[PDB]
Amino acid sequence: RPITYYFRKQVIRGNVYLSWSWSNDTSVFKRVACNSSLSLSSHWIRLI
Amino acid sequence: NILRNSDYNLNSPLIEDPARLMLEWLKTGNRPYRMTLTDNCSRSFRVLKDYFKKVDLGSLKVGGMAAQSMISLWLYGAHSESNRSRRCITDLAHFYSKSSPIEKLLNLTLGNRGLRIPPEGVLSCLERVDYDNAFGRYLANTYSSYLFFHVITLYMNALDWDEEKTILALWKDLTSVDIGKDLVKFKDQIWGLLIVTKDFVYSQSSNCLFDRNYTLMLKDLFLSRFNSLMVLLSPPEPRYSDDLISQLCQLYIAGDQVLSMCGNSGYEVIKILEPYVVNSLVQRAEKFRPLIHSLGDFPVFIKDKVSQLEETFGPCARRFFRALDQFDNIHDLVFVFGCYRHWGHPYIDYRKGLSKLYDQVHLKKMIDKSYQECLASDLARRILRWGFDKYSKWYLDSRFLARDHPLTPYIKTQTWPPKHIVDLVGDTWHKLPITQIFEIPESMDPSEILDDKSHSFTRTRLASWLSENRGGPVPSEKVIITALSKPPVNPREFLRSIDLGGLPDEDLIIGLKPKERELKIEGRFFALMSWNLRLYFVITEKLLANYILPLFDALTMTDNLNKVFKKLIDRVTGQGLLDYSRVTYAFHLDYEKWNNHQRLESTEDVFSVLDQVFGLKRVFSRTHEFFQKAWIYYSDRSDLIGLREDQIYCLDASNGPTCWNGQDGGLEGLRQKGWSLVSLLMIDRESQIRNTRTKILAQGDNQVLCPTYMLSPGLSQEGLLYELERISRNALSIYRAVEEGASKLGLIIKKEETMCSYDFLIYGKTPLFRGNILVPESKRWARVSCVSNDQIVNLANIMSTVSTNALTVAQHSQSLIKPMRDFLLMSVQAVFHYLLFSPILKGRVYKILSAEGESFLLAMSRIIYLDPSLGGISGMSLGRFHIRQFSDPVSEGLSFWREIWLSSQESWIHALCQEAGNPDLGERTLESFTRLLEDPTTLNIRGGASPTILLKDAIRKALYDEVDKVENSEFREAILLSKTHRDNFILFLISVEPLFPRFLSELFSSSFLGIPESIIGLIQNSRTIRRQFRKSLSKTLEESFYNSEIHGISRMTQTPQRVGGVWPCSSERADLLREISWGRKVVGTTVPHPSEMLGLLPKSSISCTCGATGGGNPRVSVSVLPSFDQSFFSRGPLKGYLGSSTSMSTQLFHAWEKVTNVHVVKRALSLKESINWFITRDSNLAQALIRNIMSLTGPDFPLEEAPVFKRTGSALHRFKSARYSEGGYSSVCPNLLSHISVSTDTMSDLTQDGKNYDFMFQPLMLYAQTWTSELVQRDTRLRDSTFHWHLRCNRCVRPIDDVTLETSQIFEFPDVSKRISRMVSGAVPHFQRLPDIRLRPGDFESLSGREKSHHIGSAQGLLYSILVAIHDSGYNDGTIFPVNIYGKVSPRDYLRGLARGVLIGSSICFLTRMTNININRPLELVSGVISYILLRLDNHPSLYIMLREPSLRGEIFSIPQKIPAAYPTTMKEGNRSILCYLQHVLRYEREIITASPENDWLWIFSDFRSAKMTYLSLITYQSHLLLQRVERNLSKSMRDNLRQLSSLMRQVLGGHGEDTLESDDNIQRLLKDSLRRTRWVDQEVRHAARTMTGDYSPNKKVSRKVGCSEWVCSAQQVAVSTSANPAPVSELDIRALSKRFQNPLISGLRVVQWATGAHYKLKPILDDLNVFPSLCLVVGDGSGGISRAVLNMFPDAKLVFNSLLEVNDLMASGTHPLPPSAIMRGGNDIVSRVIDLDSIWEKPSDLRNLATWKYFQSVQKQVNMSYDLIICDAEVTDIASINRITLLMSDFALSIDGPLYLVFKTYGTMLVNPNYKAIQHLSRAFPSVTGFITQVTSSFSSELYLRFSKRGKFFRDAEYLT
Ligand SMILES: [Zn+2]
Ligand SMILES: [Zn+2]
Repeated sequence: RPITYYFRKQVIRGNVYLSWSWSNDTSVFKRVACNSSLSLSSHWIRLI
Repeated sequence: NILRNSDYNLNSPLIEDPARLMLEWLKTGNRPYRMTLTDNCSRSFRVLKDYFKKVDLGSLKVGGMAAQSMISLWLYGAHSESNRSRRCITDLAHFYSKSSPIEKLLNLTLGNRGLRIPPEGVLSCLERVDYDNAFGRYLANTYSSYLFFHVITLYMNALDWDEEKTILALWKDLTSVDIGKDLVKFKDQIWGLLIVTKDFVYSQSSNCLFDRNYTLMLKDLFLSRFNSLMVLLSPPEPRYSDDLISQLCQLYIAGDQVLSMCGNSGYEVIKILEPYVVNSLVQRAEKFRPLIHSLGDFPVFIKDKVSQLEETFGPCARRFFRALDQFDNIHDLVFVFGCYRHWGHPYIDYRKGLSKLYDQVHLKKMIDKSYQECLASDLARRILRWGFDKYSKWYLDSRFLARDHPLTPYIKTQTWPPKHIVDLVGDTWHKLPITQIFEIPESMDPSEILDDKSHSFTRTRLASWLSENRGGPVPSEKVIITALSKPPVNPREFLRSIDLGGLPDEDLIIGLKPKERELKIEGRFFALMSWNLRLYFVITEKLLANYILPLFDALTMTDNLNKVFKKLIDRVTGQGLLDYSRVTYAFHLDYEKWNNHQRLESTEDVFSVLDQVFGLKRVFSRTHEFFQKAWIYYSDRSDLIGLREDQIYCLDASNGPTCWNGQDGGLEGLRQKGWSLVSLLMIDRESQIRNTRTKILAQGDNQVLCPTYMLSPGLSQEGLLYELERISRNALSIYRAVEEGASKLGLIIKKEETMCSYDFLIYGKTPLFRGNILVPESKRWARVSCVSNDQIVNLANIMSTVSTNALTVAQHSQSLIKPMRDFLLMSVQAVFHYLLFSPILKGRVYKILSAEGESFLLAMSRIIYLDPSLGGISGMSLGRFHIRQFSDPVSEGLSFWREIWLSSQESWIHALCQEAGNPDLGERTLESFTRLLEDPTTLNIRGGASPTILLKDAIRKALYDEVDKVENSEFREAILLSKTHRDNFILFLISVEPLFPRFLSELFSSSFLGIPESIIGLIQNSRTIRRQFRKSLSKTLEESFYNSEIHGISRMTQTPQRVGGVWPCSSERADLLREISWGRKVVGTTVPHPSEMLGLLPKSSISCTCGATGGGNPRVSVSVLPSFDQSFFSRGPLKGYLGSSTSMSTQLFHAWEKVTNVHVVKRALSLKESINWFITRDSNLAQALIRNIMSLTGPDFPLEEAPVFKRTGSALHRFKSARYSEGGYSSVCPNLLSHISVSTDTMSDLTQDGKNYDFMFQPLMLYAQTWTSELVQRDTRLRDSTFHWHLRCNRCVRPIDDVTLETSQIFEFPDVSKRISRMVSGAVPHFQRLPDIRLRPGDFESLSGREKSHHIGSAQGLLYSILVAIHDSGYNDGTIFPVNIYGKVSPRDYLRGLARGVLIGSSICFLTRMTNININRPLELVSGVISYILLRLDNHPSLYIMLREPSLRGEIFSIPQKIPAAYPTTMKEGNRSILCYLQHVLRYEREIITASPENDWLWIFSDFRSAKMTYLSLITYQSHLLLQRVERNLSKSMRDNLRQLSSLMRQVLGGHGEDTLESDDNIQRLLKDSLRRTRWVDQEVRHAARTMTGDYSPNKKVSRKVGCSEWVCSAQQVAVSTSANPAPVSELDIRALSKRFQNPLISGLRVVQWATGAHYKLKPILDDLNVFPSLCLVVGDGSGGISRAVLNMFPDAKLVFNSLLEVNDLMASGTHPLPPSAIMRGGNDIVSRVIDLDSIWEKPSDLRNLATWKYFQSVQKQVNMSYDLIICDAEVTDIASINRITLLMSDFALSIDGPLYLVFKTYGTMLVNPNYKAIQHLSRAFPSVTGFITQVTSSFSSELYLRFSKRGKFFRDAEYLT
């Protein structure tokens, strides 16, 4: 599937923090319709 | 009572006032005070009254309206016929047919080169259709009108009645005369009856009157049209249509209609023509990559203006733009581009233009200053970074600075700060008091300043001339005269006076003059300033161009054409690539009055920074203050000045002002460079903050931005469109930012006129379409016979402009055949005109025209082909088309003539060649030896040399006998010194025996005598001569030219010089010809031409029969790529190779000024640099050079103790990179050169025995490039066949046999320091003499290989790291890591030595990068510095060459190394491997180095043994010992010693510090640590290959005692695949199968990688195979891999690699690529059982072509074997390529008879798309099929390895898949 970093945030008593997920819809997202770096995934697999 | 003419072509501006005033005089009255009183105008007025007592006067038209009638008349008669044009073109074609055999030479050289000849015939182009038709009536009328106006202009520019009688004698039935008056009439059926009244012309039918300039305009345009259409006719190839000629006739007639019904006002329409063509070109570009978004509003702008000019001006503009849009091709549109001057030039309205200029300049603004502050802060940051880099020393003064500033510690420690610090001070660098950096010279050479620039007047003489005269235009004074009257320049004192105020109020005048041929009714205005002001501007701009511009790269002002092309190619990579990996936009910015709108408040702080760095203040600033405080006037009208004794008070200032007393602005042609600097800085700021990888190009007005963007190789449609959206977004953002900045500086940018594209670019009327430099031919063929200003119409000059125009066309183009044919045609045309009439000869020739049969043939051949050196003085040989800046034209000519001699059977050509062999030598006395000083590589000839020498000598005579009448004392004494010592010094120079002439020339020009000769060659203007000297010089020069042309025609009609047999080995002839000319043996000049020492016919690597038998035959290899496209849409992947080009022949891509010399003292120092090359130290010539430089200085000069090195192992025609060196000009456009690589490593065989051949390779490369490109484009089948040229002459090749010069004669010089100050006193800055230590000797050739390769490595590393630590340009040159040293060296010791050298280089970089906190962490600093050096070394290309020697590969891959996956092993992976080995050497094995006490001495070599590198090397070694001799943190004493070393390298490395400050402290600081631990050698590294380095060290090691390494495999799976005809289809199978997924788990479990990890998959199939095949054919794979596994399994197996090359531009310059690394990892036995590894690239790799498969069959036949296995592993997602692959593989297997097994890798998804055509297209020889799958395959992938098998002779015509 395409890549969709769904961004959101949270507030704890006082301050805030960020949060990201691959499977959510809170509608502020960064998406890309191409991986183009799977060779790097294979590289990391070979390493591990 | 005599004046010259000096006016033939239209160079002057154009104007209507003279005609108007003459009309007002003709009506009634006396002359109205503004008429340029002369005798000619008086007699003209007399005759004009005597014929204008008629009645037409009163309804007469004038200029600005006169043309109106004329153009109408012309189009009328142009479509009518006559009885005159027939005769003219009949005679012209008769001349051509009489000159037809000439072309035979051309055809013969092309047939010797191996190319076809166009059979139509260039030179008989006027006999196919040129008669009785519309196009031939328009051509003949055009030519006839040109002839008419030529005769008119000759009568006008004649002098005496005798010339006019001569003219009328020639033309009788055309002209008529009325004596008793000067009343000459010229009739014609078109133009009626003109009355050329000496200096005026009148037309009766077209009832008007006008002056000479209009006649020149019309003559020029008719000539342009004629010669353009002529060369357009009969071309070799269908580059153009024939509707180009028809459309161009239509276009010209449309322009005629426009002019005839819209007046001069219609000249805005061509101003719209040009951008219309540009828009059409762009809109024809985007069709190839139409998926990107084109920006801007250029086409909307064009459409709006066309509709405007259609509504106004009538429908004529509509017809014009319609006929313009009629064109469809691209080259036709460019041919329309070039003719924006083929219609005329407009009568300007100076008053209107000056009013607009006044308003545009006085328009005040409200601009910002903080932007300029940030901009100048950026500039100062850049200049200080550069200063620190080159000279490791800041340029501040903490005495004046604050303390709460991070730079007081970053200055107490001489470092550079990081990013966050510079961000903390990002806009405050002005608050730093930057001190002087670039010392200015106390004098300068006159060649850089003096020029015929028409120096203005000053206020005193202006007021006096106004009080005296009653009116008229100003004649301005001249520059050389003012210079000879006043004292010379002392720029230090001048600028100090300006720093003290200075430039008093009197010398602030400027005058305007209207520019020429600019096509604007308002008209441009170029200015002429006063003496002091012009001096200011000139020295300032030269100062910047020398020491500032090199920092910036956009700044294309002081650059030649080759460097322009290099820059364009660098900034266009990403245009027309066929993919989406390189998108480059191009924004052409053209401001609105950039010069005028540039104003004071902008350029204050930038100019202030420049002024601080030169040690001045407010000086540059004062510029606009001068424009505020200065008078400005117009030259062509003086009566309007009414000066009030305080200011101007101009008159008539209601119809439009003319003068004024001040202006806030600037003018064109002034301070282009500083204004370009500020604009460029703005652009760079905006881009760099938005996009960092932008490149810029700027001459000041026509700016170009180029942002590049990279997008991934494999991308999908959605992601691709997303990327392109972001791309357009960023580009639009940058354009908006530029406009914001420009409005922040007052520079308004036109939004609807800035041009944008992505597959187009323009620079200075040079169009670049998809990386291809597209040529306009029309400008250059239009300039035929349009000689330059202040020149004479000689045969030589017109033939020279023809030749150089054609050669610049070739440099802008390809396919040299076309410019050669045009050269022929235009030359014949020009000489036909010149022989029709010769002005300086004052009559017709009658010796050449009357000839017939053969003699006229010999005459033309001698006129055109013979060179100026070989008897003739007019022509040029075709050998100058190969290269332009060749070192010796003699060899070129002789080679050409030899080839034409032995390649023929006719008679007269033999006579011509024999003439060229013995060119009638003359005397051998003085007054001829001087020629060798002005132009060496020439011959003492009976008949004189080029007239430059004659002018120099005549002006020398006039200046010697009139030295007393030059006021200045210095120039007087210099000429006095000249007279005597010139003869005596020439005697001494002849007293030098070996006669190396280049040295003598440079010595003559480097002594004091270069001063007078310099200015004497700077005299080239007739009026300059007439002003300075008297009629004697002018008359003598005219008589000399008369005699010279007489002797010239006599030479061109000499006796045939009866033949004497052909000659061998031309260059030898040239040498002995020089010998018998000047007596003694000559050296240097004799350089061979590649046309002789490379053979004529090249041959492909296939079918050459050389192979490896007969011997180590040398060759020049040419690897062509399969991407070759003869069309203009691809640009190739590559860059090209053109070479260098020195800018000393007026080829700067403009013509404003030149760069002739620099200085005599610097030339003398260059000689001192070249003392030991061919002269011994203790000799007379060394004594002479020292005496010379001590004469041009004081006896208290700190001489440099000239060096103690010896480059005995080197050439002799590589003297200096000043005037001729670095041979190569790349006469052909580099566009096709993007498809080509050219290697010379084969020629390494020449150094089998050494002998110091050392011949230049660049001409070889270039000749091969040119003619192989021509031979490819004439046969498009061999798109991948690597060629190789063999040598033909061995006697050309010259062992240097190094030689020396010496004499017994000594000559004493006179003092020139107490006799000439202000010229020589302070030209060059200090030198900071260093004391030598005698550099204890080496004793080198007593060791073995393993004992010294360590030393060689350490030396190379040390030198490289030094040249990197100080930012020299020689950090990326191949002279450091040569290639004749890896083949014989111990690899382990070599690499460990490299490590040692890199380490001590890190020591010096540590000494530099030393802040106050890094001291307490020095070990990490050392490591990081080593890493920095290794990074720069990764950026070094040519290191990867060492991977050719298998020993080095074994030693470098013995350690674990990341293996690459590309066949064309690039810089990246190779250098990564080398650096991984080096990083493994360090950090594991550092103890082995710096120990083993007989490895510690540091042996330095003598490749760069100058004083600079020397002390730096000793410093590096000392600092390395001091970083060593330490394990814990440092101590303060160590820090003190290190700071002292830093100060010492600061002192030696230029700057503005004290010289050394001691000698005893120096020796005490360097002794016991470096001096007795270096062993210097007097030898270069290369020649070491002779003695011991050449002795190979046999590696007597075997192995490391490891087991048998038993081999392994894994599981598999079989699948069935049957076939039949019908092939029905289901839907669910496609639905579940044709969905490509991707999920890498098992592609990562494939641990091993060689190319992609495929042998894992191809083990089991072959383990199942049961033949043990002898012969595999692997194809499509990248590297090794599958092949390597094949060689593992079957030992008795061999291989045919069909791996694709796909070369990239990251490779080396010439050398050939290297084999795939995977196989070289295998071993010696596995490699030898490969067929041929060092000869793969010579073979093709184009799977889609047939020649590859013919090569396979050829291998099968040459080897006693037959194919058994085939493997195909080409991964492709496309369709057509794999279809072609399968077609040819099927025809191959059908062309095999024996048993066969084939393996095909495929993807199941394509196995159901019916457009695949794989099984139904391949299954035409194989009945047996089985599919195979592996246990290691991508986790979700339809990968199938299908295995076919057959036994022989099966067809199975076609079968689809069931
Ligand atoms: Zn030869
Ligand atoms: Zn060959």
